Amino acid sequence: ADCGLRPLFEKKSLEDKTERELLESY
Amino acid sequence: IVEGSDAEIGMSPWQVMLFRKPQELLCGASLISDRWVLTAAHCLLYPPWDKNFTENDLLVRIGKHSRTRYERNIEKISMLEKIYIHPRYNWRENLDRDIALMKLKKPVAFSDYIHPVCLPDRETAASLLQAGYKGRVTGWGNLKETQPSVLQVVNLPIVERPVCKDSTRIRITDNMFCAGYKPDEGKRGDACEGDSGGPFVMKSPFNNRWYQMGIVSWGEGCDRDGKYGFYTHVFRLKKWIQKVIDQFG
Amino acid sequence: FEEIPEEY
Ligand SMILES: N=C(N)N1CCC[C@@H](C[C@@H](C=O)NC(=O)CN2CCC[C@H](NS(=O)(=O)Cc3ccccc3)C2=O)C1
Ligand code: NA
Ligand code: NA
Repeated sequence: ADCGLRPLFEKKSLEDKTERELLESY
Repeated sequence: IVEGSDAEIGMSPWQVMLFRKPQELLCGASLISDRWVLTAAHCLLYPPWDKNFTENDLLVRIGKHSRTRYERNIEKISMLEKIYIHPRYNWRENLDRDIALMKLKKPVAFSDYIHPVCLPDRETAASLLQAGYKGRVTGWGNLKETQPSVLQVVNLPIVERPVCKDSTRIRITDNMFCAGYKPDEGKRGDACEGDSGGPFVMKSPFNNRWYQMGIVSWGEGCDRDGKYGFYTHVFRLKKWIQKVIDQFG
Repeated sequence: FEEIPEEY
């Protein structure tokens, strides 16, 4: 429901330090 | 994890520690609801090694960051109510269908550090499970064929099936995928002992959600050139996942 | 491992 949306990142619109590396590969 | 880096606080809030009450780290696991944990069947049952863990042998620890400190006010430790192993798990040959569900004695409460990951739908699976797309693995396992103080993270590329097949003598099944950089890639990384049962997750670019595509399963050595880590294929087994929860929780 | 609460 609320699955996979992190309280400290997605919910606050902050990115973790290497998640762009994932998105950039897609 | 080999060649990874320390995780950020709350970076992988579905990461679970399978803890043996000697009191030792057995494997990772992942939180998929308030009452359900997903892990590798071999974490619990591996007859060749005389491993057959029962509900009362284990503890599940959630919201952890540090490998060894008891993180007062942060982590939550649950008791298992029941273990479910895939009826067709193949421990005799290749760890085919390396997956289990653990139902907690009581629903856990979400927090900044505890949150469930999503399970893929056929279409999320269809577009993300592609060679070259990167996923993320996490765990507290060996660093080297050797232990971190905190949770480690590493981003790894999915590799083409043929390449997977040709790197080993084990025979590979549709229930597995492999990931890692190729010798040529000049980027390393791999899961290692103690990482098993942890999540291989990807972040959907459509809905900005994190999906668990794989489960740390098996490999040969850690971060070897020309070798690759193998993961259970979560989507292919989703039917079985649904079911158990449905037929029982 | 730092010991854990006994209640667990
Ligand atoms: N990603 C890697 N490079 N790995 C390889 C080294 C560490 C592994 C995590 C581990 C955590 O428990 N999984 C393993 O121990 C599962 N398993 C059980 C028996 C031995 C087997 N490895 S093996 O014996 O080299 C090859 C083999 C694989 C599958 C079934 C039997 C034989 C293994 O990987 C993953
Ligand atoms: Na082969
Ligand atoms: Na490798």
